[PDB]
Amino acid sequence: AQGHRLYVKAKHLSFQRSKHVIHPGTSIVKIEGCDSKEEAQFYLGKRVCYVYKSSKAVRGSKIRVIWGTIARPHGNSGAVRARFVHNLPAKTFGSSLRVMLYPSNI
Amino acid sequence: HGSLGFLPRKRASRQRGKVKAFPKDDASKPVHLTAFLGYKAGMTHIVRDLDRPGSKMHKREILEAVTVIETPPMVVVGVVGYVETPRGLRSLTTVWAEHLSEEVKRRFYKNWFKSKKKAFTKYAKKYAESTQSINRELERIKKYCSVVRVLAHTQIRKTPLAQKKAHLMEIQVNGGSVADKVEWAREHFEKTVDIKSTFEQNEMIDVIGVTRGKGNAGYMHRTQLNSKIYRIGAGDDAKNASTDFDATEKRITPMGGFVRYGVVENDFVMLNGATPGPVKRVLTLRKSLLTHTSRKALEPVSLKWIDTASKFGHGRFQTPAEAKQFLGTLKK
Amino acid sequence: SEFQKVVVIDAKGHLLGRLASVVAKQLLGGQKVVVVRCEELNISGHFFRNKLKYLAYLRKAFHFRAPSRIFQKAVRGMLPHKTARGQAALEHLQAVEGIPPPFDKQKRVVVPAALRVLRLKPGRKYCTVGRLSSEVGWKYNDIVAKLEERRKVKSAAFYQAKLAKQKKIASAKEASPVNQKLSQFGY
RNA sequence: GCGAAACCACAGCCUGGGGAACGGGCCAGGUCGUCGCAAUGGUAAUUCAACUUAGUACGAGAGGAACCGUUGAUUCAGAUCAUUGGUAUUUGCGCGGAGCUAUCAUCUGCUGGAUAACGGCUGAACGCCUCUAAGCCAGAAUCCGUGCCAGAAAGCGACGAGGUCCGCAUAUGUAUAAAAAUAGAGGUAGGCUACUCUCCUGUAUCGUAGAAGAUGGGCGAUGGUUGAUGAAACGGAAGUGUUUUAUUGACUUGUCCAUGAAAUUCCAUGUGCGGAAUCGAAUCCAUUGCAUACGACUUUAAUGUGGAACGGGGUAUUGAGAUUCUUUGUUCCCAAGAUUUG
RNA sequence: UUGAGAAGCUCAGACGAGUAGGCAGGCGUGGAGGUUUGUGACGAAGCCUUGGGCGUGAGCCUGGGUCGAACAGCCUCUAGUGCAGAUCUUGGUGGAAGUAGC
RNA sequence: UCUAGUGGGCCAUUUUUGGUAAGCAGAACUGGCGAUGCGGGAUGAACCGAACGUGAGGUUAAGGUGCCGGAAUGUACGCUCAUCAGACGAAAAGGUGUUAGUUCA
Repeated sequence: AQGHRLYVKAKHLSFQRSKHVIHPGTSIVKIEGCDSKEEAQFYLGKRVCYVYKSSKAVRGSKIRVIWGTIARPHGNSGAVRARFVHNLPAKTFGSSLRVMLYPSNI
Repeated sequence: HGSLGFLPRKRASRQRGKVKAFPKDDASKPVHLTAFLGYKAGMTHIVRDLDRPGSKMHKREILEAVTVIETPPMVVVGVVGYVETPRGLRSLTTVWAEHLSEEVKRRFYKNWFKSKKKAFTKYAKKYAESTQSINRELERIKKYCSVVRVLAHTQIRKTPLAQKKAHLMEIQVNGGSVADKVEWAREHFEKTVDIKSTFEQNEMIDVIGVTRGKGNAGYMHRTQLNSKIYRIGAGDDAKNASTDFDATEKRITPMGGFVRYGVVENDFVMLNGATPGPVKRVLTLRKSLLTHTSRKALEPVSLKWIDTASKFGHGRFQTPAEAKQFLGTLKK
Repeated sequence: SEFQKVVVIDAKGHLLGRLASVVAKQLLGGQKVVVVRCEELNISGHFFRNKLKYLAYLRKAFHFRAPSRIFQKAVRGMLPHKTARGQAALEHLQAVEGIPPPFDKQKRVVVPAALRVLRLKPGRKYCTVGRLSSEVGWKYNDIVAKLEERRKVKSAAFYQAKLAKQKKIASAKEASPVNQKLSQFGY
């Protein structure tokens, strides 16, 4: 089944936050394989999605997606800042996100 | 309540004395049983000389508050395999004997009359139908075990006790190899062993049992220590209460049976002192955890004369038989 | 770098605090972590140092002695255990003494940021958690220190069988001409 | 059965700190059974005292070791209740059975290491020396475990004993198993080696084509993957999986060809509940004091050597008389009904 | 170019804590004069509502339900004109509590 | 020209007088809090930043980047192993406890 997955695995770590104030509009995403802020420049502007399933079979489907884009790197270790169309729920801390390769400049 | 060793005080659920610590064993030790279940027949005082170096009563006769414990020969009817695990001691598999008495099978059934009395009935079926399964279970025990214990049920039927459910205690075979322990139990499956085989009566037996319910007053399991046996009298022996000095035959049962227990018919063990728990209570006679070498254990027992004055009620004679000619001919 | 669903870590030679902080961050990152050989963890400081630390802890609570329970306590203090997120992250950690059968046949990784040989200065006294636990109440040290040889002997036999099996393909590799005909790609 | 009133900002587990109480309110923390293992606590016997061991070696001698049992005892803990004292509606005959309480009859309270001080061995620093600095041993009434008491009403293992009808609602490659140390290891011919090799991370290895992976012609090899069953071995620490396969079918990317892909004409992606007819089990229940404010607990009533009550008798009580565990006697009871889940 | 409610329209720049206190502009209620050739049994007012909308806000508009006879916008006049507190007044109803008890 | 409100204190700093076992007390001065929310300081009425319309984006201050906790388990050079480390008077000394250096040598 290794003829698929055009995307890259990622994890939703947290929102942008200070010690005591959280900003849910921007989320901190750890793209796996990206290990520094210079490698995070490749994934800037790429589409990222959160894919989950819900009980109702609305649209005749069991899966729904929240889309987003990668805006800028966060820190030195390769984490990025992502803004989603809808703010990611706080329950999705440590959940998985998919980073496509489009819009591609390669 | 000053000793917090027994505080907090809560009543022990199991009437049977539980062996919280079995004696340590080694391959050099021969394969043997460490515990034997007994019943509190009585504890009248009987005279016995004390041959003890330095004793104020060295070579002098002493009346001793001894204790007779009814001990019907225990039947080993199964085995349990114990695997040593980093989280404790786990039961690998339990291999019962093929056939079980109704009494031990009754232990499992709260009522025993319910519908079908099916205790191990299919187990008895698969046991005979597939003996190889039991062989594999035995093989698994010998291959993957360190502590082998044997299932044992009480022959209450020999005792004069209303209870029918046979008390089952997991006595541990000690000594030799694990395979040797399994082999001894397998060859002894569905077979009974007298306490005379388990204990030699010169051995110091730390009998343990549950204290009686005072009415949390009482009802707590306790472990007596430093209790050397004085005479493991067998039930068939009618000379058990007749020592060499009082050669005249007399059964261990005194006149008027036993207090709230009735007569003794099976093997018994004589031991000085008192033990927790009321009359005719299941008492765990077990090997001593420590091989204490006190002079009391070193000195042998040479019992002078067994008291057989009346149990429940009052008796002024050792046995009615001698009292028959002692008193004048009755009106009858 | 990359995550797996379950990560098994061989805690032999790993410092308690360094490994716990890495594990706690991985637990909050959404990963299931299994730490085996928790009795082989190391703590910087002499035997008497952490002895008095644990003895003072005994003076204070449910005092746990097992090495995994020591490691589980260290990881828990680095988690937001007062919230549902911290509790959920805690339940993804499985710390055990030794390597149980479900894990001795699985690959075990190590954390270089927590290894003693790469973090402690040579010649510094250290206290193993398993040895430290043995005198403070833990009583299963001898039996687990005896069973490890049985696991090692079985595992060593497996490696020899695997190495012997691999030799056939390794010889067959250079035997096939196509291995070197198109080896210009670096393979 | 009848039936208040005061009171009421609001919730309400503790240790520290929050400077003005901070606290309560902030911050940082704490199906039914069987037979067993033990996470975690608590702990007990304190002992001496007096005669030998003793007027013992040693000590001019006195003093007095080592020493060895016994006899008891100071205080406190769990207790049996046999026997005895008391007993005390046997209301049987002051006695007082059956049993209870009471050492007032009796039991009755563990033991191996690591250590403190101190004393040593080894031995530098400080050629020696130096209990110490690397270390080790001896050694406290200390500590730790052992033993005992419990067990975690939501700690576990082995073990014996719910199923059928009716209605209704309907993750993306989940790929990777010696151990071991850096004052380094692994393996190495040969016959215990010798010496070489390797590392110097997995950026590796295993797999990876197919209109989500088609249809065929095949060819090379006549074989790699697997599905399905039939399987045997190994795996105990929590084996729950590692193989060995016997075949039966396929894809076989090993390779070479012929067809089909599109107007998606630029991204959007059996299972659960509610009912019944059933089979067991458990509780209530015949029950019982074993337990007892009540709850709740323990035993016994399912067609039988059944259990139970009497007719009794024994045991003793009593001091010629009477009574009450036992009974091949009689009868009652009886496949003893409901409830509860499975 | 129509963008003269000149009380309108338009362009630009700067600034924005706030107790006492000061000054503007507004919202709502009862009644009065005028007005909307106003609304109403084909349903006024009130009330209810996880319906919708408007305003920074006070507030206002509206759908549905309930209901059954009156009521509102605008300009002006007027005042017994807006409440969470007063150990506030009156009325209703709670926890205590089926407790203390008879 | 007239016209509302106030006619205190606290934190204290600094300069400063007397002191007195020693702390401490007394003047002036200085500003702040008092009418002031916000980032930090583990938490904090007075400490470090900064003073406020509703928002988007960027960048910082004071503090920080092992985990809790957003951010280098960063780089380079040193001290220490504390069995009551350190991170925040019993204090004199003792250190067969040391690290570097200076002097005489």
